[PDB]
Amino acid sequence: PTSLKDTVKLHNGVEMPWFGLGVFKVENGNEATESVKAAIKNGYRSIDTAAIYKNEEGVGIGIKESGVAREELFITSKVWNEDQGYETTLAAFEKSLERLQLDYLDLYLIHWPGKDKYKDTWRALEKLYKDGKIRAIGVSNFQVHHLEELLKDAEIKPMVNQVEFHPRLTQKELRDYCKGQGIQLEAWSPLMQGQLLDNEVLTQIAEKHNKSVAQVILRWDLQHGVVTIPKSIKEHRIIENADIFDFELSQEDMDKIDALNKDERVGPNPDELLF
Amino acid sequence: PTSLKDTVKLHNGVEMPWFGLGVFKVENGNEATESVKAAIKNGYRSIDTAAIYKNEEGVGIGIKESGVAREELFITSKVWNEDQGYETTLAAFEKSLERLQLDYLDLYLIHWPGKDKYKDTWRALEKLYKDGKIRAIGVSNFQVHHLEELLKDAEIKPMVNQVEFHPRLTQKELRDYCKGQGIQLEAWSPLMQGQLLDNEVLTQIAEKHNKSVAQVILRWDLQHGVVTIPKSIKEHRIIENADIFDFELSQEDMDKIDALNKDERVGPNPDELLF
Ligand SMILES: NC(=O)C1=CN([C@@H]2O[C@H](COP(=O)(O)OP(=O)(O)OC[C@H]3O[C@@H](n4cnc5c(N)ncnc54)[C@H](OP(=O)(O)O)[C@@H]3O)[C@@H](O)[C@H]2O)C=CC1
Ligand SMILES: NC(=O)C1=CN([C@@H]2O[C@H](COP(=O)(O)OP(=O)(O)OC[C@H]3O[C@@H](n4cnc5c(N)ncnc54)[C@H](OP(=O)(O)O)[C@@H]3O)[C@@H](O)[C@H]2O)C=CC1
Repeated sequence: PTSLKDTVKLHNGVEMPWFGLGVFKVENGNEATESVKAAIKNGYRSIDTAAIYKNEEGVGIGIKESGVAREELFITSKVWNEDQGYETTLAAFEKSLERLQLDYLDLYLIHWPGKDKYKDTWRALEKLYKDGKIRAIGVSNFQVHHLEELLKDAEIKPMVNQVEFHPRLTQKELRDYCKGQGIQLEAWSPLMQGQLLDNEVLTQIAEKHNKSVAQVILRWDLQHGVVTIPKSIKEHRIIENADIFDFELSQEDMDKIDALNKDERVGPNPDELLF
Repeated sequence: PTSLKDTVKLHNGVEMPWFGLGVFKVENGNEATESVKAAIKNGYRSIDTAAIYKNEEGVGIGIKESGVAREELFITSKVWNEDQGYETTLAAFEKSLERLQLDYLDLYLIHWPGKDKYKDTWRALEKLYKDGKIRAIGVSNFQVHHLEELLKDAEIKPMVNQVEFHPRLTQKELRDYCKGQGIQLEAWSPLMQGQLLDNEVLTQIAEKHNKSVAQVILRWDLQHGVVTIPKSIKEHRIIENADIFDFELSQEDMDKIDALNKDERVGPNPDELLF
């Protein structure tokens, strides 16, 4: 990828922008509205939200007050754990549309696997897909197991798997499984919620390039072929974060970053989050 | 208790109405606002919401629109999982106050224990309690061990433990432990989210008494000395639900209902939901 507009093709030929804005822990109304606006105005073409983020309304208002045609925009949201099941997901989806002021979503993800209800929730996604309400359907926080089990009974293969991904948790096993299945990986907490931006191995590599630690990580994502969705509520970081198409990491750098892995999570394990 | 006004004394001498409005899955603004003031217009003096419900603004609005004195109302909210940690709990609590339009909460709860972050989530509750911004502090979906564990380092013991409780799930053990610890049990999902309203055994007992199953269940919560907070978005259900003070269940009835128990949940198990 050479710019912000750049796209990855999903197994159904839907072009998902390689880069995005996540809006988790961002507050409803103006914070979310302004962040969405600032990102779009600076060229982001991809927003990632969730029902549980509480901010679909402010995101939906950013989109509109943004000034870019809806169809040039790729909007994602997720069904929450509590609405899992066939009928309750259908209904959960429509509430997301209505808060978002959208007629369709570009991606809709199951938030978490959990225990029992995700196969029926998938059936619900598939139907919305067929009804033409969602352009792409996918999954979030799924292990190779869940995916194996999903696939027994799926009519549509998931297009995206959005998992926590960063130097500290590099997802080697799931990456190989997912690329072999034409399921695109997407990185959540790509910045490890900020916890890596003092990392000395990363700061030496940022130094060399004249870049921030956040940029390096973000470029590392791109060179591994993982869609990314960093979050910020500060406009200069939103710009700082997209400013990565003017340098590359060498194989040398890439492996060093990879040598940071502790298989280490700052958010829930999908195998421990059971409802 | 003999009326809607009736209260239980928590171990710090705070008086919590036995009966409340639960507001889970009720929509922000008009729906919330209207639910609340229909309840208050009919004598309810306790409302239970949470940060993660995201009707806290419509609740606060309905509180003020009802016209009743702050001091006569009992408002409960909860710190969500995503925001546990000492600093984030203080912050998350100021957010609940702000959008509730309250100066203090009557009760603030740890929503779920999870895995790691509850003990110092608690330190944050305690601090706010000493700053006199919360009249009572407590906990939700804690098991005997979470509580043993909390108590090893607490300066203040939980005054309320809010857990899922209904004939399918009669929380026998946990009730003995809280009773002995001076920790007030409170029932969430009291009607099992509507699942039992059609139960055969509760039906013959309702019929005999000239009440609905929902009332029978509700009277059963009280005769067990559990605070209860049924949810309805329908003003007639709200009124019905509180109309439980003019009849009583015998020892036969109580034991019959009790015998329903299947250790059966409609919501997550606290021991499984591991964030
Ligand atoms: N599918 C799922 O279950 C999950 C999905 N996600 C998705 O992933 C997205 C991003 O992950 P997220 O958890 O938000 O965290 P990130 O890893 O992207 O990091 C965000 C934190 O780092 C800071 N930060 C961002 N940019 C910079 C910068 N360049 N320099 C210094 N600090 C910076 C931010 O502060 P500040 O805002 O002040 O700038 C913020 O506090 C979420 O918004 C969400 O959409 C996240 C968790 C789970
Ligand atoms: N701490 C925690 O994790 C949790 C806390 N809670 C709290 O407890 C409260 C209880 O709500 P919840 O537990 O979800 O639901 P309940 O067990 O109170 O029952 C809610 C369901 O019963 C329905 N209902 C159907 N018929 C009747 C009737 N005949 N009379 C009265 N109600 C009827 C309501 O429909 P309708 O509204 O359309 O009338 C709704 O679908 C919550 O609202 C929340 O405050 C809930 C869950 C977890």
